[PDB]
Amino acid sequence: ESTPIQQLLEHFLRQLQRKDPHGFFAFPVTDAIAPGYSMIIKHPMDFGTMKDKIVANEYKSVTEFKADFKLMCDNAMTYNRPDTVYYKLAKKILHAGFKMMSKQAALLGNEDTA
Ligand SMILES: COc1cc(-c2cn(C)c(=O)c3cc(C(=N)NC4CCS(=O)(=O)CC4)sc23)ccc1OCC(=O)NCCCCCCOc1cccc2c1C(=O)N([C@H]1CCC(=O)NC1=O)C2=O
Repeated sequence: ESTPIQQLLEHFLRQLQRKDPHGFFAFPVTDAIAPGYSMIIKHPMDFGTMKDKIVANEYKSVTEFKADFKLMCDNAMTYNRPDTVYYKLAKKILHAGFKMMSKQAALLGNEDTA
């Protein structure tokens, strides 16, 4: 009883979460472990929240899903300093994670891999 967009975003979410083996983006960030986050980050986002929107069919497109992934990465680079594991990890997986999802859609339009 699954949905085509569900199965595709479960695949994408799996691929990206492998680039965070310690789960720094697995759960919503709380002020207990990040003082002031509630006040500096107006729209928080995490891998766990994206999974719930997948399960609840709240994504109508791949673009909506990519916006939540970028916002989660952008939040981590706003609230944290550049010399932090959170900034470095969020910078690497944001980029590596966009190309990864772009090269999989791109091979369907290329004459050699279609
Ligand atoms: C690392 O802290 C966290 C960080 C973040 C986070 C995020 N982002 C994005 C951020 O952007 C961000 C920014 C942050 C911040 N404050 N930065 C400052 C830095 C300096 S500045 O830049 O100047 C100012 C700003 S924090 C943060 C968020 C949350 C975090 O979490 C907190 C925490 O500690 N939970 C506790 C949960 C348990 C932890 C250990 C997990 O353990 C488990 C869990 C489940 C199951 C098992 C285990 C386990 O051990 N086992 C063993 C048992 C034995 C066995 O038989 N087998 C096993 O496997 C299990 O079964």
